Amino acid sequence: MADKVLKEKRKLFIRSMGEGTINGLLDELLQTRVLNKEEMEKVKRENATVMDKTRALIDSVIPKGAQACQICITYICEEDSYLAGTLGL
Amino acid sequence: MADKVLKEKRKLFIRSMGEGTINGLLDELLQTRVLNKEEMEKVKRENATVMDKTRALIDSVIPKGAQACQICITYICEEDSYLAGTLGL
Amino acid sequence: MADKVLKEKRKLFIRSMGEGTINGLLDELLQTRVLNKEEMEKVKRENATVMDKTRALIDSVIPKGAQACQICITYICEEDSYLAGTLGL
Amino acid sequence: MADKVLKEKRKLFIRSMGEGTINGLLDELLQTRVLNKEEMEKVKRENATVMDKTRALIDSVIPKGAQACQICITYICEEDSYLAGTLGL
Amino acid sequence: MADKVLKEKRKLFIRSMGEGTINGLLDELLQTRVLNKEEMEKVKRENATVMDKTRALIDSVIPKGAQACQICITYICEEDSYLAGTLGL
Amino acid sequence: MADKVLKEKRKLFIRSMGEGTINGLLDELLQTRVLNKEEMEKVKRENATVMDKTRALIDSVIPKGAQACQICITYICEEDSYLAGTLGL
Amino acid sequence: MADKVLKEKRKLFIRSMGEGTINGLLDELLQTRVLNKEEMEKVKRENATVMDKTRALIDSVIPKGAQACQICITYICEEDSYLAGTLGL
Amino acid sequence: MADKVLKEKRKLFIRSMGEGTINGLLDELLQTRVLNKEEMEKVKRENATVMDKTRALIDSVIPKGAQACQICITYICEEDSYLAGTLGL
Repeated sequence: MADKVLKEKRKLFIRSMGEGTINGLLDELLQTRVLNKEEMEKVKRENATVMDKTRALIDSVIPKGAQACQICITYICEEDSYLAGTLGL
Repeated sequence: MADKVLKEKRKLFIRSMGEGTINGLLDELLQTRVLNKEEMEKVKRENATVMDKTRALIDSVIPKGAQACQICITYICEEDSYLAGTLGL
Repeated sequence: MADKVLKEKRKLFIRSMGEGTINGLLDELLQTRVLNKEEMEKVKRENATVMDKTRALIDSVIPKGAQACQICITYICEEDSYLAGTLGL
Repeated sequence: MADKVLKEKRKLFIRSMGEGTINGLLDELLQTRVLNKEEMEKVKRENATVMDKTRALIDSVIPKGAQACQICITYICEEDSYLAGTLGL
Repeated sequence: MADKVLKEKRKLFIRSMGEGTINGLLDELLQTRVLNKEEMEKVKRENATVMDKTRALIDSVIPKGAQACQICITYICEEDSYLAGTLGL
Repeated sequence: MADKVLKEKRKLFIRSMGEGTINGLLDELLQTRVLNKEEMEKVKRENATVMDKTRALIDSVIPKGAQACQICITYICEEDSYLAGTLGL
Repeated sequence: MADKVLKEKRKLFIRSMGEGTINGLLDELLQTRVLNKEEMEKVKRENATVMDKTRALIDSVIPKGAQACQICITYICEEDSYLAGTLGL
Repeated sequence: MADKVLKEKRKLFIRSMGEGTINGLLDELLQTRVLNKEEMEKVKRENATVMDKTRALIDSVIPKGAQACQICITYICEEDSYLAGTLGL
């Protein structure tokens, strides 16, 4: 499932992802109702660097299960194909 | 019945619960008068990690009976449907 | 009285109120001497999201009595009429 | 005298006192030499919630006599007029 | 001596000093080796408001003796002459 | 072995370690399954200063054995070569 | 001799010691093997105020002879020269 | 060595260095692998004033040793000769 894949690639995700991808993924997750306004604002406002934002986003998304990680994987593949190829997914 | 269901899923609740869901559930339980101000303050301020907060909340809610557990389950299902699905609710 | 009204609508205030309203209400409460400088600074500086700020402000204002909550209600009605209508004030 | 008044209002004090007022009252009591450094440190660091801090402060101040209670009452009246009014002082 | 003066003006110091003066005084105390790196980091990172920072700094400086308080008084006089005149030193 | 080396360099580690290095080392230890989520969250959330974080991390890593200290030493050497040379690794 | 000096300066040590100095002295004593891990954890976690920590540390160090007290005196003189001068060391 | 020099001139560095020098020195330190991407971004993004940036940079560079401070000193001498002459190095 997608949760194991996302757990296996955590360091690469932290070291590779940028701010525009963070914003787009947050918008997609809010649209799909995986996250609510409070969680999104906690991710955005409580962290200053993009590494901390990625860390918080991954730690928020993984416990939700495989159906929540599949949305992230599909969005990244469809919108960040170069980053998706670098990440091996 | 709701209390037995909440007892059977304690470990999953501890391992899967997030901070935003904790805050929303605390607000809802305060609104329904299941918990008072002092209990919510003890939950929030005496614990540093989200696992400790979830542990304290479950240990404070289960003894209250089945009607408080039903309120908790209903709120989680209506507001955190992905977590509710991964928990088996 | 106003304290019961403000206690009955706590969740709506938490989910509905924005940062500009927080700043204006804090200025009004400081001018009316309901709060002092230390309380305002703890509301502003110890919280990162606006939900936490609203939570702290309500928890600080409710115990002061009905005369302190009436000031908040009047300010919201005269300055945020759309939000006041949504909240039912 | 002030000690009897503070004794008959213990529950209201516990349920209504805030953190900023506690900090200011501790500063005033330290300045007036009613309490020493160790007592204030035990009040601050051995309690996590504001209710516990208020409980400890009242239990430490009442045995000292009427003058120590009068200092607290005067400070609260001069600096927290809304709380003083809702407390019946 | 300087320690008695700093003990007699604790409330005024807490209520009057700002963040820039705190930063300058911390730099001066680190340069004079009155405080070490750990104490300065503990003052800065464990307090959110400037009142808490001033409280921690005064409580850390007073026990060191009169020679440590003289450095603080001299720095404040030479760098914050308006605040020094307000404080009466 | 690596555990003895980590025991006899504890003070240097506490006095020299930085926050970014701790974040990277925590990510590496989570990836290698030396630590789980609860221990990492206790290290990150229960300590406010970098010295306390380093102290907690070292006290959590040493009892695990030589094979975890080896992972820590290897990561530090490959990622913080200047700090590794200063420490004597 | 060091043990007698530390025994006749106990009140000054209790009233003048700070938390950063306590942490540094604990690290030094653990490095020199004067104390083991259990004693350090018992000093740190069973006391809430710095006065209690100082009392526990002094009562743990004095019965171990003159070398253990000399180590503490040397560390304090080398790292806390202002406090050492205040204490007459 | 250079680390002692940077410890001695910390206040002058904080009060004398501008933003262009910060940017150039950060680029040089990233090129020489004294700092990594996370530390550089943490210095840049979590501080608003140039004094805070200089403070963070010095506190991050000093613990790395003398070979990391010599790089900074050499870069400042080669690129900011007027500032280097003012700093006396």
